[PDB]
Amino acid sequence: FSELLDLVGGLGRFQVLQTMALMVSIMWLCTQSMLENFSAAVPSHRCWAPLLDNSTAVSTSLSPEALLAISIPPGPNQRPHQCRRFRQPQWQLLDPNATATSWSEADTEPCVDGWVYDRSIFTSTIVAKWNLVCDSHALKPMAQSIYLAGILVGAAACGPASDRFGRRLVLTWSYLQMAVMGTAAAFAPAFPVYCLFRFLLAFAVAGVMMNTGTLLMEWTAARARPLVMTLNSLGFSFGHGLTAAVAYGVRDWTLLQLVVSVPFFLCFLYSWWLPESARWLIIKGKPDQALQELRKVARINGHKEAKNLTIEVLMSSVKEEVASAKEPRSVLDLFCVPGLRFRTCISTLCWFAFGFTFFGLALDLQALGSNIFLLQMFIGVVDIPAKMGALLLLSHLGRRPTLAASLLLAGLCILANTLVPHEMGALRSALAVLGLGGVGAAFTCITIYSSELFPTVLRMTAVGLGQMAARGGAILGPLVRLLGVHGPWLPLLVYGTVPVLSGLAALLLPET
Ligand SMILES: O=c1[nH]c(=O)c2[nH]c(=O)[nH]c2[nH]1
Repeated sequence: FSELLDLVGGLGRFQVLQTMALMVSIMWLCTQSMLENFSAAVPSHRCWAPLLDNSTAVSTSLSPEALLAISIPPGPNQRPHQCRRFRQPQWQLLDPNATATSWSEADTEPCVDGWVYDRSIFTSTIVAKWNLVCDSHALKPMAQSIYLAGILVGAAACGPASDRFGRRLVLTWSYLQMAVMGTAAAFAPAFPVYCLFRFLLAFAVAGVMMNTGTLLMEWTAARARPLVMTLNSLGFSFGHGLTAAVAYGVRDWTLLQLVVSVPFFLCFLYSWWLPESARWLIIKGKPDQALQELRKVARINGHKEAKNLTIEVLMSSVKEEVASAKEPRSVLDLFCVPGLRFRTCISTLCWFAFGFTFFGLALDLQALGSNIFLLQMFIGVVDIPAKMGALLLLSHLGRRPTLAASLLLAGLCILANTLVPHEMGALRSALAVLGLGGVGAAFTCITIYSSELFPTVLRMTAVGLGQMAARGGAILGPLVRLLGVHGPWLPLLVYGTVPVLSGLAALLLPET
């Protein structure tokens, strides 16, 4: 096919504009995923109580700090209890001499009158709106898990739709669906509907993710394909900083979710403008339109060959592939052929390690550091140079030497969080971010690597399987964090255990 791109211009204006346009959409799409750190942030909270919150209460010289000890028992974390209150005011507890036995456990009651939340950092969050705390606390990681399962099912549905209707035609409606479903999620009346809308949003997120990359590859000459895919990957790195900026600017979740969703109505329009994938139209029985798309791109690049491209030349120049790639085949065919079976096994373990380790740690930054906005931004700041170095190593050594080394180093950095002492907070945050950056370098490496390992028709299906495995690990992520009832030691050890072994296994994969 590349002989035709050589007539159309393999790296001209059109590829520049296409890369820019898709990079922007990928940035906003990344904000859509990372938003959970800010839309669903858990403000500190306590039970409503008369002496603290009754506006009709008789005034006294007692400070709020004293009334709080009079009204809320001490929690096991040595802070005011977040799920209990005193049945009757403990005036006796005002003195410092009071024993722990002064108030009986039977004097405590749950938040009968509801919770009160800290408004200082965020004006509103879903946790504050639907009381996803105490007995309901599990619902937040359930929301994240449902979002990731939505991505998984969307990856399952994208491939067939992409091949049946075209790359750009699926991408366009994925943009529209993201816009509409995010706008609706911003206004959901109750938690079940919010989860429903987030799920239907992730369903389209998956299609955008896959189609943008596939359509970048299918229009770019091979000599610069890795560079373009690296830029498409850096879209997410910049999306991290964009998320930090918007979350700093918009402290209300109902407004933040709307703001990060509206841009996709604009992305819709430019998705309409773009051309459908020429190779797809050529192989899928529509050269008559592939010629029109080709000469559209030629006009944009300014080539004279618009006078040369003709249907007979088009049919002649792709004879080999048109004569052989006539068969659609099921997903399980990736596992039926002996060679593709092993390629898929190793690539799937690599994708699983990426998705597991990254999405386990990237969505709970409130535990990793004292400033969630800055810590969110630092993920992009560290991911940029990691992915550029990944590109350089992938070019000057190869795909195989880069993948294994990146995963091993990221695994080591992840594990180090369990060996540095708890009190050295800054170093722990630094190492966590470094591990995330190494996993990002492995993400870029494998994205390029596994797109080469599979044939023309099934490339999209192979990448979809990669997405599904990575999001299986991602779904296990929040549940691995629900395992945190035994303390943070277990989740971090779990996250660190996988990537090192996945890297050691990666070395068996053939170079491409
Ligand atoms: O390197 C990545 N960083 C991300 O923040 C992100 N988000 C996502 O869905 N895929 C990726 N990949």
